Amino acid sequence: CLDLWREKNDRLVRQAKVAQNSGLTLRRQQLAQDALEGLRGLLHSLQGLPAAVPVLPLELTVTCNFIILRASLAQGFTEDQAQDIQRSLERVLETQEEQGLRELWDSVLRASCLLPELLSALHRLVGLQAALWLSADRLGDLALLLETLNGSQSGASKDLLLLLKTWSPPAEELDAPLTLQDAQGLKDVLLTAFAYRQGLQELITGNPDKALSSLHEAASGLCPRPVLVQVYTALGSCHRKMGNPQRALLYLVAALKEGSAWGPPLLEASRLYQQLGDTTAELESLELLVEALNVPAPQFLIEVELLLPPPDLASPLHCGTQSQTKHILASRCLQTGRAGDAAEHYLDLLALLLDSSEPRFSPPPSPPGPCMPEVFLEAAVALIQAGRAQDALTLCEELLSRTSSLLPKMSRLWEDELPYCPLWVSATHLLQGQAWVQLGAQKVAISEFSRCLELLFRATPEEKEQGAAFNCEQGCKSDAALQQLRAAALISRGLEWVASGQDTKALQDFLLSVQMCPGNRDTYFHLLQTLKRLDRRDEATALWWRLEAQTLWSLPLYLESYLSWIRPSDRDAFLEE
Amino acid sequence: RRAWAELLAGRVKREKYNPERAQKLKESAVRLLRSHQDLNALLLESSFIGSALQDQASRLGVPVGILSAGMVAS
Amino acid sequence: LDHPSPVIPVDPDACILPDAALCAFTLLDSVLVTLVQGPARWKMQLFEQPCPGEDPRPGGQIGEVELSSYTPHFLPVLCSVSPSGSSGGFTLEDALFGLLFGADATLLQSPVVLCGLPDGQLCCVILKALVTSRSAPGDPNALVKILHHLEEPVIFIGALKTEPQEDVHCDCLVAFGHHGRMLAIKASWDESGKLVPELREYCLPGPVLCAACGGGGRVYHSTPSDLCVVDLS
Ligand SMILES: [Zn+2]
Repeated sequence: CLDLWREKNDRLVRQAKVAQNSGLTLRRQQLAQDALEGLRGLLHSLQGLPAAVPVLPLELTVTCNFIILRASLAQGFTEDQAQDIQRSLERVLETQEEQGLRELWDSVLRASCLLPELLSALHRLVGLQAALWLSADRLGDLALLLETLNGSQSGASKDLLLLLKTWSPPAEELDAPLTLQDAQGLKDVLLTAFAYRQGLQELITGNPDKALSSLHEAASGLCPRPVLVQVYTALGSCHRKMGNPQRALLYLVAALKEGSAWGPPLLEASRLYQQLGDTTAELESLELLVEALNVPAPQFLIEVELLLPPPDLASPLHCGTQSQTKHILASRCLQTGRAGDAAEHYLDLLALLLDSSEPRFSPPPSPPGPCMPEVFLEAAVALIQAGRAQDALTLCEELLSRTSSLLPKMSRLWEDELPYCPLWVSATHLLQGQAWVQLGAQKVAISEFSRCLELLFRATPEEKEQGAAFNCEQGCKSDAALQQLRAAALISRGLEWVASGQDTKALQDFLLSVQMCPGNRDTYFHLLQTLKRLDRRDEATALWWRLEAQTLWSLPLYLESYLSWIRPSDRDAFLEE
Repeated sequence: RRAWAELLAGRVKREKYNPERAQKLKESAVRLLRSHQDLNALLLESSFIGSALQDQASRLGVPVGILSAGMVAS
Repeated sequence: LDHPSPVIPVDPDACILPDAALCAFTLLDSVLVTLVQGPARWKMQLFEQPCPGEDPRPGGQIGEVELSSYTPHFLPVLCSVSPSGSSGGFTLEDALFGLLFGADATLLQSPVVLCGLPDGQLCCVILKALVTSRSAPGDPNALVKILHHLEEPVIFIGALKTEPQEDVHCDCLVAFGHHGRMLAIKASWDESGKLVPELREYCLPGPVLCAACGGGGRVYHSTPSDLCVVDLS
């Protein structure tokens, strides 16, 4: 019977390995699932009996080869494999010598200290279950288990790395029933994977000195080129954080050469050149990164990639899609004052997003970043700063066309805090006004500014009474954004009153903006210029004292850029006069 | 309605994947980073560095020892 | 269906994405959407589907997510909902589409995917937003959102042209429980000068077994007793 079971296990192992080595995308997974059903049925057959000692090391070889091919296909460990380990462990325990895995492992290793000839399969089981606890982030008790495997008086070694180094493979693995992977091949994997994890965690938690050692450890040894790229990229990040630019650049070049996936290196390069202030090189790096991301095997085995965690946003290895980077390029081109280039970039972005019906999808930025209207606003700001106001009106028209059904019916306009209008509707009218200003149309400009102001005061964006949809969490809610935007529209109206010769109305608007946002100082500059024109002495000084009594948090970019555009260069010079 | 499509029509470059173009792009990235490289300050900051001096030697058509010793002395 | 005894066994060459854990699926124009069981967290995926007539392939997965809200007889159900301007699903009207899914979907002209689960939750996913990779993992709390929590399992999702006064621009969104909780959503724009939803959680008799949607706000459903019908018009 055991001859048949062992030939069957060897047969399914040969089948799975043929599938790994050969085949196409279907036939591979088909053969793998067939072998998986085979190993499931064979485990059932072996577990049907009250198995003895010589049935044990075949049953365990089957269990290990079954969990391997389970997790290589599911592409992640879970708890069914852990419960299968528990089943096999109670099967080892009730033959010779219950509550949970830690004490069960301690007692099973006590039984193994009696030296039954299955330590080659126990070490393999330990490899798989150490992989499971690592991918499950169960880091503490893994040290306890490995400390129980090795000598007990080496318990003072709390660091996992030396303990994993000391954990040997038990034997040269003589002619036992065949297996998919040996415990040394699992050891190297566990080493590099844990080293990577500890290094990245130390990077993210502000230990970019400690991270270098772990990452160099992950580099030295079995390190597949795909993971070697990520290591070099993380070392570049660590050096860039410390200050050292040149070692960083060296690692990044290594990453580019070794890599078939050279996005995150160029992202980190850009984040470095931003620290140095070489803005031109930053933009050139991002220009390359887009073209790079333009271009678009699962082995039946336990590799490193299976164990490494999917990355976070704080990581240097987060690289979003071409669209989510084309937005970085355009945003960073607009923040610096290259608004013509930024306009072309933003129109390219909107072309990608809205002409996406037939081909593979290109997504918008993520909802830490801007919502989809904020993108249009940023586009229009860019087109204003370029000198393309007759395009900055067509942007805004298409935005309001597309969201007509969402806009409020402005019957509260007739009935005059309570009703709801999100910031971007008001902001649309604002930009739509400044466009007409640049085209020279006082009347319709003031019309649009007044419409923005009505929507700003006769409505609340922070109506989180009924959660009815998807909404902007942060950008189109901020009270700071509301007050800055109120002030912006008041100022942009007052300057047109100045142009028309209605300085009293202008004074009313500037005064109201000062009442609204007392910490912008553009308000005070405009107000004091007007008071210096009309009635200099007393009122000016009265507001000087207010300024020096007074003496950015998280604004949207369409507002930041609108303010930087309208503000005059001669601000502080006039404010010390 | 019309001017919108007029803005957006000539923008897209549908894919232009071209795996041969990819290596030219890669070479251009390397050229940029190496252009901002500085080997003297790099030494002021391992096998990577030996490879860097080998790259300089391959450029200049010089045996590595000369350039290594010159950079060391400087 | 050309397919070059009247019984025909299926050859495993025809299998595409043999995920061997997928519990549900649907289809849109050039795109496929699946929904696959695992341990506690179930996970939506999104695949290409080759536009040109070729060897019928899946393609490579555009995106995944994890419906973190669901922690487990009754399979889930999926329904596609497209708006006007952008397919075996439903085309809604702009008012209801914007009311339920928001401005991002309305501007991107993005189809949406409604998954009703055995818990009774009815979750929406925008597709354009669901593009992911190993360098860019999908954030569930951002990407999957939850319309309504029926207490009981889900049988049917649909949409109706109430006010009917092939491509019909629906105005109503219908769901159905096993035990007979119907749910209907409509656009109001009432009473404060603002767009509001009109919900109605009805409570029909019977364990409902099946349902459908017919011309003009009629919903043919079935019980263990009889085939009945409901009108929302
Ligand atoms: Zn927003």
